[PDB]
Amino acid sequence: SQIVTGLFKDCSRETSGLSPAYAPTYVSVDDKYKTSDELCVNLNLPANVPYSRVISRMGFKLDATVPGYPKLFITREEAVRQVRSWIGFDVEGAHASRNACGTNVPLQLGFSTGVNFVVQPVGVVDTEWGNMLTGIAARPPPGEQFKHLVPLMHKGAAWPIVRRRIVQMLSDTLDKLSDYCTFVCWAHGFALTSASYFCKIGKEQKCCMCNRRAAAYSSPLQSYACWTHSCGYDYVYNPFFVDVQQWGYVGNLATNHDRYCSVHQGAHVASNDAIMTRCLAIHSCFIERVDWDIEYPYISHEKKLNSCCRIVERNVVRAALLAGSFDKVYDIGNPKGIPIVDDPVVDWHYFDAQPLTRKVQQLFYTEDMASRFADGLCLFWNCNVPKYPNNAIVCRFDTRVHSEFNLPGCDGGSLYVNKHAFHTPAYDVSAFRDLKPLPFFYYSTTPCEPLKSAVCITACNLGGAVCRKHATEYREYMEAYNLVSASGFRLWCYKTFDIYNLWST
Amino acid sequence: AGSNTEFASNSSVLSLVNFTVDPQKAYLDFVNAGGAPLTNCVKMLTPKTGTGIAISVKPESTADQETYGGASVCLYCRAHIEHPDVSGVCKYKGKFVQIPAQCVRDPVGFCLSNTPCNVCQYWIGYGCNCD
RNA sequence: GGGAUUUUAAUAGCUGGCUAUUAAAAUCCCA
Ligand SMILES: [Mg+2]
Ligand SMILES: [Zn+2]
Ligand SMILES: [Zn+2]
Ligand SMILES: [Zn+2]
Ligand SMILES: [Zn+2]
Ligand SMILES: [Zn+2]
Repeated sequence: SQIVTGLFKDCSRETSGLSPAYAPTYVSVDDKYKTSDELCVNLNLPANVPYSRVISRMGFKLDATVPGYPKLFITREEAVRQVRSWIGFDVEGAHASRNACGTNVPLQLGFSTGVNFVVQPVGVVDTEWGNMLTGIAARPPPGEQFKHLVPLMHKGAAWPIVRRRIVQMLSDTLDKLSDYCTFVCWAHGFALTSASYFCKIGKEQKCCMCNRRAAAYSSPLQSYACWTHSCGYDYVYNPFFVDVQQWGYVGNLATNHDRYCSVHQGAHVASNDAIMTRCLAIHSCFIERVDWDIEYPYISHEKKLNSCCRIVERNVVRAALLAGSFDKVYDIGNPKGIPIVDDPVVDWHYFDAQPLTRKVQQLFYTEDMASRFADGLCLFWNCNVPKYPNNAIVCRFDTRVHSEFNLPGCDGGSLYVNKHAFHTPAYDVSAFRDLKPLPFFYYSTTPCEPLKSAVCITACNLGGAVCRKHATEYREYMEAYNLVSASGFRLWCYKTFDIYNLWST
Repeated sequence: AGSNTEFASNSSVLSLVNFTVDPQKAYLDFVNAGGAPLTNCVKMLTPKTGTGIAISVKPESTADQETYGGASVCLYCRAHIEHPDVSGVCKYKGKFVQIPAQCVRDPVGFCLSNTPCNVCQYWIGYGCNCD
């Protein structure tokens, strides 16, 4: 009505407005034509066609609500559910110069996958017959801080090529993770302006070759496809957008990121900014706050994986309880006080930081309780403590391995998603300085009902032979242990452990 | 620098039109759902004594029509996106568009929903008689 | 070069106050 906006600003250097038949709005009409009642009079003064005026794309607001059309600027709670779709996104731009002044065009796009795309300076030019999206004269931002952007002015590629490269990178990243793309931006204005160059929106669509949700659009074919069928597609379809600065952060991106993380140090480039933005989002959502009610759907083998961790944990706990004649066990991090094995009878105690049942103690571990817990074994199954005591059984995820259920996290940690999402601190070999890596073994004690193994604790192996039942059980536990080890978990034990003591029974 | 062109209130719909695959369906679904139609159109002062054709080089509105600047009642010129026409030339820009008086609530939507006649150059159903 | 908040100057409008546009000053974010 009366508030003007910087969107579609006439960035031309012309001193006068346009004629009524050529001007797009009433505001852009030159005043010589206007009258008192907000109408325009077709004056006999000739028009100044042909012309070319650069039009600004700064100011997009995707806040309209239309039925059938999805909401693409999601909240925090919806972004947490879409955590597998998170791709960091930075844009560094160039100022329009020469013919125009008053808009910025994208120059380098950076993504959290470590990829940078350099583009030719392209803007919208309004002409007396319509409009084009064509290359315009530009200039790197002045000052020392942007001196690295000077070579990029002579290295850009065409936008239709960079579009397909972006779609192919997104397809290679998000094929096995999600059907959606969520751009995690820090200042979403220029990011959305540059996202207008390679993204399309609309109603939700189905892939043309399968049943998955469509995530890319093909203009030459006018078709929609998912990440598996997006070969040759040139547009991203219905991406989500997240503005981290709107989550309550004061200052710039670098001081907010470096407050919590010291892993993502590097030179100034858009990919580094994107990585820092996604890392700050991960810290904001999974370290500062804990939801614990949001469940995520399974992807590849979560159920079988959890079954294998339970089997491996039962075996190692039973063997460690039998060897060394330990009579006491402290389980730190137990959510509900669930014992693992009870055939070797030992005393049990349970601790946690956020217990789900009053039977479990509220505790944080800082090595000061090593003298408190010196009379028994300490179990640290998926319990993250920077320094483990002398006599313990510890299982820890190696965050240096990334998979479908393990995403990069904050300060070297990793977000492990299986039903619930847990942020794990970085794997450190120095944390296990009082422990040793567990060798592979299998302990069987059930009665029997060709295979050779030198680490199979078995009464048949005591007799120098092997039976079919124990062989099948050993091979099944081999599959279980191999799945556990390949998934990323590593086992650490007290120093005095040796499987020869298991020959006692 | 530069000179502003559009109001803030329109910035919600035009941005939508800048991103959608089908801008015409996007605008019509936005307006039909109850959204505010585009404002800030170049509406001219006419003597209301014209021939009443749809698109003309000069204002030609009759008593039951209002003349608008052609580049203002085109969705693609307002959103500054590519035109669907052959060779990319707008058929409204540089000319004047006559809108029926009972449709001045949304001139852009009227121009998106209606097309002029090939033979007589009047709006189909609003002055065209070729039966 | 783009924008947000506060203040000021000019212009226009409304009923001593206010609103909008343009410009200027400060702080912050973005390039
Ligand atoms: Mg940046
Ligand atoms: Zn598909
Ligand atoms: Zn970081
Ligand atoms: Zn046997
Ligand atoms: Zn047009
Ligand atoms: Zn006709």
